[PDB]
Amino acid sequence: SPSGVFTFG
Amino acid sequence: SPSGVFTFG
Amino acid sequence: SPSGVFTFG
Amino acid sequence: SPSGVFTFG
Amino acid sequence: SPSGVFTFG
Amino acid sequence: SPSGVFTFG
Amino acid sequence: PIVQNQMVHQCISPRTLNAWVKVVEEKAFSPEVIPMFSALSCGATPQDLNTMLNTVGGHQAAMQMLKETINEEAAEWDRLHPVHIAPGQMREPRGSDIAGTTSTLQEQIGWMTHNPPIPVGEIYKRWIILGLNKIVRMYSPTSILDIRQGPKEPFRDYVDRFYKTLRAEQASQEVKTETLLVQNANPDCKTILKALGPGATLEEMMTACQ
Amino acid sequence: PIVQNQMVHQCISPRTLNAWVKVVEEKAFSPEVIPMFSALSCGATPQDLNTMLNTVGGHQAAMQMLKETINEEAAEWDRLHPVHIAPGQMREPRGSDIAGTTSTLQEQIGWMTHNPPIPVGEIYKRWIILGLNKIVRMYSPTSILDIRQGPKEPFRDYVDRFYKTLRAEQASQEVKTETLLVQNANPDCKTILKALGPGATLEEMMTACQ
Amino acid sequence: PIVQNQMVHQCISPRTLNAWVKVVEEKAFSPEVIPMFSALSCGATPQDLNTMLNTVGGHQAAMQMLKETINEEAAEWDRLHPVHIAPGQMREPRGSDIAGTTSTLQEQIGWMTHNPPIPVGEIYKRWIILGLNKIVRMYSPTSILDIRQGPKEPFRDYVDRFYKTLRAEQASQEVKTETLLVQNANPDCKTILKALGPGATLEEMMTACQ
Amino acid sequence: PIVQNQMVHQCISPRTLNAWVKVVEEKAFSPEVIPMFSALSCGATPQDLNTMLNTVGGHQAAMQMLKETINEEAAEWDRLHPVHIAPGQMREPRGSDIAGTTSTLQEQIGWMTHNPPIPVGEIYKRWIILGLNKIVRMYSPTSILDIRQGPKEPFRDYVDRFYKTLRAEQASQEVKTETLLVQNANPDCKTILKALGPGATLEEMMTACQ
Amino acid sequence: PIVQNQMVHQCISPRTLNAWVKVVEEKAFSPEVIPMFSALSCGATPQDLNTMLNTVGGHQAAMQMLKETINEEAAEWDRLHPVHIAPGQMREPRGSDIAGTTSTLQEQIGWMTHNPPIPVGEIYKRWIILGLNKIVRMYSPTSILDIRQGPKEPFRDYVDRFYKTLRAEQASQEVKTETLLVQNANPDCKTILKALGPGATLEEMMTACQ
Amino acid sequence: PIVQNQMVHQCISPRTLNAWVKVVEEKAFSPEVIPMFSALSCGATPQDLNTMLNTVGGHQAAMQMLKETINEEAAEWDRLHPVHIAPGQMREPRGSDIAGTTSTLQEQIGWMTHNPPIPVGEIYKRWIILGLNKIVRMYSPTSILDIRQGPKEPFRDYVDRFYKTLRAEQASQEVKTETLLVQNANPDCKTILKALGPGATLEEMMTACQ
Repeated sequence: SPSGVFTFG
Repeated sequence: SPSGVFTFG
Repeated sequence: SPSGVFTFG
Repeated sequence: SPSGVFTFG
Repeated sequence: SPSGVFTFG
Repeated sequence: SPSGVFTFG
Repeated sequence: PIVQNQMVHQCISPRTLNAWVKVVEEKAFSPEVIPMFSALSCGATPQDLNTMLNTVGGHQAAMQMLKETINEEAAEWDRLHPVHIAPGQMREPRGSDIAGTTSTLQEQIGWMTHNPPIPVGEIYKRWIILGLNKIVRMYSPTSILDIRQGPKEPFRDYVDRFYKTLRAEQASQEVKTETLLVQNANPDCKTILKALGPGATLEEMMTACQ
Repeated sequence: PIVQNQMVHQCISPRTLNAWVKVVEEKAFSPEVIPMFSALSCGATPQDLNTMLNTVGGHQAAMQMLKETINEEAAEWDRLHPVHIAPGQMREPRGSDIAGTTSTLQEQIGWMTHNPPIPVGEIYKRWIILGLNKIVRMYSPTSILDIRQGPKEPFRDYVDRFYKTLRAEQASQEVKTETLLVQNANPDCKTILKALGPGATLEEMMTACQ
Repeated sequence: PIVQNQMVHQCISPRTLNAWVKVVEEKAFSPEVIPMFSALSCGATPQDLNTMLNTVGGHQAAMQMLKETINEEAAEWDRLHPVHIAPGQMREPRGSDIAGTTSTLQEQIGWMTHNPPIPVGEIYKRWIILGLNKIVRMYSPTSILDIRQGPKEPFRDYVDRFYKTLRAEQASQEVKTETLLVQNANPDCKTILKALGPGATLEEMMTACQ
Repeated sequence: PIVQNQMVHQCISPRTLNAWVKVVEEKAFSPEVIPMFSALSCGATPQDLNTMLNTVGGHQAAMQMLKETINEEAAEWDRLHPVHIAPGQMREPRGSDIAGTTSTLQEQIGWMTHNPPIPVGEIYKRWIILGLNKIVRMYSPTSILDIRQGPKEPFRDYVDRFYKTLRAEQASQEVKTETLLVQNANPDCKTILKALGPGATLEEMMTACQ
Repeated sequence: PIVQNQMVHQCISPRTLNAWVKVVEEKAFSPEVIPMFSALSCGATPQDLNTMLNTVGGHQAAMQMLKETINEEAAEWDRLHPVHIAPGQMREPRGSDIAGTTSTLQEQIGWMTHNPPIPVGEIYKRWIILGLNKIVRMYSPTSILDIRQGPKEPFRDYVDRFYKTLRAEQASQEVKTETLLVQNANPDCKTILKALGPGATLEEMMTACQ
Repeated sequence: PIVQNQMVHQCISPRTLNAWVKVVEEKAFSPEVIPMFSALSCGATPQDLNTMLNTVGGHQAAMQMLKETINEEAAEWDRLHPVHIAPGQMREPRGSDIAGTTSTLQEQIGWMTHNPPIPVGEIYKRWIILGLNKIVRMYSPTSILDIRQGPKEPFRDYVDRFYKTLRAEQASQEVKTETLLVQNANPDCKTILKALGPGATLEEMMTACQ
């Protein structure tokens, strides 16, 4: 599954 | 007299 | 003096 | 009758 | 010193 | 390190 | 306007003021301006209603006609409700008090928040809408008799023109589909509509000529 | 609308009024207008719903069809809920009261804030949405059978067109991917989709033809 | 301004500030700017009124004329209300205190929220409107005597021009339809209006020449 | 959404509704749309989340893929949390209740404001974000392997392109600078970056090739 | 800023922040920017005032001159108010504390909400306005001696230019109509103004040359 | 953010979200973006700060550099504040908890509203600003040594360019007028500035070369 796009936090 | 323009209600 | 511009009220 | 357009919920 | 720009009040 | 950009305060 | 905090006065908002000025500028006296006026003046005092009318810059023929209608309704109010000052007591409003001409904001608030309430804002709004109705009818550019479907005009577009005109002309509910809409249709659609029989719904007619 | 302060009436906002008028102007009767209507009318009284419908200037064929649907639902309400005035007591709403035609704002507030509540705003909104559904279907420009992938059209763009049309046409949930989406694809993508086998997800199909 | 929370001070809003600056920029001294000023300054302190006037960038001839009118009204106030400091006590406002020149915000709030209230904001707003009235009249581009219907001009458009000019010129209510409007109409409409007889309403005149 | 007044329901705002519709229109499925969705849906009920998703007009391939992901997560919820009605008691939510398909607003409010709270809005938002992540990855136009610095391209602009692509592709944290960023640089900058040695920071690399 | 809820701190609003940035961008240092600054900073802490000044991107010559003026006023404050820490007690503000350079937000709130209040926001705003006054004067493009009425220039337009320049130049109230305005008028209007005699009002002069 | 109602959480507003996205789009990393960030994030939780940073679509080289700076500050926090779970008790925040990576919103609210408060939002904002400072310096297009007055360039415009560059370059307060500003002036203005002598103010210099 993709890791998501929330670079911060 | 005119009937008015309130189509609804 | 001028009468003012408040047509209504 | 049509089924409506609320894809979600 | 300059007098300021507050024409009213 | 840079001094920051807060000219005032 | 008057709002719940207890019923209290609140200043008319810049958003409300701008919305009304812009709708008049953009729509003139198309029929939908009247429901917008009524919605924007929710809870309004007579003062608020006058503010809204006074902020209009153009259309001064219309605004003078409106003034005439207001004066007529004020006169009829006085004829039906005559008035015969006690220190610190609420007086009875005359027609001119309802129109905000001879009443103060404080008196208006007093009447509107009384028990039982004398809803001078709602009474005045009624008179204003009566005036606007007349203006909308006068400024209607087309008679319903002259709305006819073009040879190549989609039925949907003709029906849009037809009911737009009917709304502005403001005929009685009885007069205001089974008659003129069919008669004013083009030859091909008319033949189809005639074959549907009596009591066909608008949906059925629009489907038939689609 | 009715909001918590206790449940109290609050005037419809200029922001709400403008948002609805603009979405109708910009989107006409594309399907997404219906969820927007429902969201903008959160907590609405029948009066508020009528304000929203009355502020629409164009599309009068649609608004007349909507009026017909409302009248049908009102009649069915009365057939299922007949009513047999006590001083100071709450009366039972008829179909026309739910539609805001024969009821006052105060009566509407009374019903909506009662214990138990008679949610006349929610009932009326249901009827309005039923009417809008019919309009969205009628004004759908294309049949799902005519949405076919072009020889050079990216699969993603074809699928966008396909499900946009399917949404407007409002077929049953059962009728509403494993059948027509594959059959209406272009020769090259169809060959790939056929080889995937039964039960392939949309994600898998879109990956395959990417 | 001063609002109900108890009557408390609240900062003038960026929306209010921007609305006033923009109406002056867009409408200059067309008559409808005055009702807008009055509405935007609802509940205003003298400080707030000065803020509104001071934020205007152009039209400095007008703003200097306004200053003159304010000074005249302040002088007349002092002549009619002379004043003869007790520790912690409310002093009596002079003309310059009402205009916000020699008074502090706290003193203004004290007067406006007193029992009985000394409404210095409302008094000052009156003087400002007197000044604006003079400016609107001076900057009126056309005399009512020079508004004449063109040979091909629709009567409605002529009446719009006529009453727009009449509003700006601000003649007395008595002077301010049965006389000049008919005399300044074009030959064809004048003949029709003459035949209507005395006491014809504006609505009737506009219908007749439509 | 649910807010503090006590935790109470509040209608989704026209500002919120418009902001979401516009970001989808303007940014499509660029990665930054996901944090915006999450922020705009702060405190949202399942109903609110569905409103936001339903108001989207285009991108129906994406919205159908999202529906599939939601259905998968709902099924997995039920497998992990089976449910075995008591008068006036709170029932246990199923997957379809969390997704707002079989639950009422009142039930959603009941779960979200319970002690202890069952945060159905937060659970559903998680599933929606899982779906959006997949869409963002699928619609990423470029592989990170194909982002190479041009002969005349400033290093800063290349690094912007590189990390924009990396964000959309959503590789693992471990996979997601010391390897591919240097290898895909142009001949002149690569020589400089190689000489910096191991463990160089991005700041140091950008300074070196500036 | 500090507002009534009790006097409490509230964050500076995005509307306020944007309004100030835009007025500087659009009006630069035209005199009307100063009253706008003062109105937008109603109730401001020293922190808020610094935020407003720091958010300005251009005009850095002006902002450095402003910094110099602030430092001068801070030094004069310290000379007039020297200060000789007790656990949990309010210390006395120095010049740099008033300017928000050596004070915390909490200390600023403490001083501003004390009984009696030490209004550090109002004191700092005074210094800032002193600085802005100097900038407005320096950046005034024209001397009042060079504002002369053109041969074909309407008197109203000349008077607008004259008082716009006079406002920016900020001469004393005594120096700041009966002299230079007449002398700098064109030959035809000057002859008319001379004949009016001494003590003519601006309104009378503008009427005479209209 | 956290606001006074008692200190309570409130959702980040669509106005705040949009303002930040737009300032980054319009100003990139011009120095004034930093004070705007700080003002828009007034009262922010670590979650809110991350939302603001995550909603940025472009500039991913900068955002990766910012991430590096945050990680460095987090590591230094842990080195200076090590931590040695009790049921229902508040744990001590690590660097990653302050950055919102390993902490929940509820934990963040707990720390920020504690007595004494652990201001994790303010600590994190400090680290973010440290990172932004580095980015602003790196992306400064011009060295202060290369800002020289043109032969025909007004002194005011040169000083604007000079201090704009100085602000972005962020030299120490001591390094950051009596030296380089004069040396980099054009031949004619330099001669005038030299004659003024030592200790001349910026105002005096600008007057001299005007």
